[PDB]
Amino acid sequence: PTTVLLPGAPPERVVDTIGRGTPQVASKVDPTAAVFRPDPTLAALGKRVFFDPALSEPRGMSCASCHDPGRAFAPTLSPAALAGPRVPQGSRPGHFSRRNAPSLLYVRYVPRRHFYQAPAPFGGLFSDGRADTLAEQLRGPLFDPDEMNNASAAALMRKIGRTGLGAALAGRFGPSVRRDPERMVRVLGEAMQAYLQSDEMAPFSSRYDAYVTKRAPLTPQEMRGLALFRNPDKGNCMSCHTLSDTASRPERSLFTDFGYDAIAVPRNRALPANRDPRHFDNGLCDTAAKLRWPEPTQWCAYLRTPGLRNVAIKESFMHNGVFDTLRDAVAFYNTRSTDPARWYHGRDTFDDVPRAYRGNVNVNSTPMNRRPGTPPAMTDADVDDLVAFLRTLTDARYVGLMPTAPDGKAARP
Ligand code: HEC
Ligand code: HEC
Ligand SMILES: [Cl-]
Ligand SMILES: [Cl-]
Repeated sequence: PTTVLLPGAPPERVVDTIGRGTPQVASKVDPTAAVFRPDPTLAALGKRVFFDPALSEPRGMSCASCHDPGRAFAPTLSPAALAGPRVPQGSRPGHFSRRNAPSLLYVRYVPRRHFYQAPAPFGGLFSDGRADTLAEQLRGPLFDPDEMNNASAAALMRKIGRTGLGAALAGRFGPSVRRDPERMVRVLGEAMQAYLQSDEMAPFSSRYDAYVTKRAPLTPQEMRGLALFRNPDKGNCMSCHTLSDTASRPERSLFTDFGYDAIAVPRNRALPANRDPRHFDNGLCDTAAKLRWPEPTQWCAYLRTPGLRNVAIKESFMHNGVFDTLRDAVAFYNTRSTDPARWYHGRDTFDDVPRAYRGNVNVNSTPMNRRPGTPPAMTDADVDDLVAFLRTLTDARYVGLMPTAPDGKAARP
């Protein structure tokens, strides 16, 4: 028995099934083994969908409204979003996403959900892995009242069917796209998958990529940061945000293994759902329960480790948008454990994890494993050097959006 976890990759041997059909596999998914066969006409249809502002209610919001091509397909936040929750605003005033949105560059390397050995979960789209594929993912934004707010697949089908996009989809997929709501959603997903898997959506054009391939050097400070990033006794970042500068092949450096961990970033008290003090976004365990994985609450507070390419142009950081500077996101790792009150709004422990799940939080990975009264693993100069290294991961098109002072905030329109 085998399963294919990335497009065109070799089938992987399945050793077991977890819950409703999540495969456990015998070997690590290798991103270099995927094969993305170009499909220019289907990818162009996906791009047409991506930029179509008729696909929201009220009209005016496209996928690009939260995934700006000018910012590595990460959000350029609206004024209300900047002034309030620091996550994307949806199609209406006063409605916002429940989480921050990531860059969609390199998203084609997010594998299907799987376990690999205890065995650990990997893959799935969204930060809680609740969509198995890009085709399934777009059901989220299309029908979420806090995002694009289409009322139903039936309503969206009727709307699209009256437009040129409807004609283009019917031309390619047949006339029933206008009469079968679930077929319409499925073929929107097929088109989108082709666009998001196209080569232009994985450019590998950063200065780090030039250092890996063309041997174009980084600065001494950037090299210090790279060494801290891979130092298990200081940054230890590479243990989750994995990289390999080998074979001059940039795709071995995606800065994530697509696994899950629980680092317990501070509560974003400006997020609407957090007005309820009993509400916590618990991440992966909600997906685990839907998939009937065993003992799903062991995964509460776990979130998918994000890749760090183009991180330095984002306007807010982490799944809840809680940090507004890259340096704060890095500094959090250094003193979360030694100085919890600085990070958790005065509390001595995590303020965005229910008491019931505080034991799920990682307190043994360096640098988050030092009790108060112990010196932190790194100095402030070390943190500065790590930021300098992360800034080398910006694709060439976008370097002007990084703050010119590295401790600052990304450029805003
Ligand atoms: C702002 C209101 C959004 C709009 C409009 C769209 N997306 Fe988005 N997207 C948004 C958020 C807040 C998130 C993360 C949510 C989570 O629970 O983690 C996403 C995520 C995606 C992803 C997954 C990326 C990954 O897991 O690495 C993809 C593939 C994606 N978004 C695509 C997508 C498309 C195709 C959209 C138009 C139909 C679309 N998004 C709109 C917020 C918003
Ligand atoms: C596994 C235990 C991790 C270690 C060690 C490090 N990171 Fe991490 N990182 C991890 C997760 C699960 C998350 C998401 C948490 C959430 O609440 O969303 C992150 C996130 C980041 C970010 C934000 C990226 C963004 O797109 O918002 C950055 C900037 C980042 N991590 C940096 C980073 C550095 C420099 C590390 C060594 C000091 C490091 N991380 C370690 C998981 C893990
Ligand atoms: Cl109908
Ligand atoms: Cl806050």
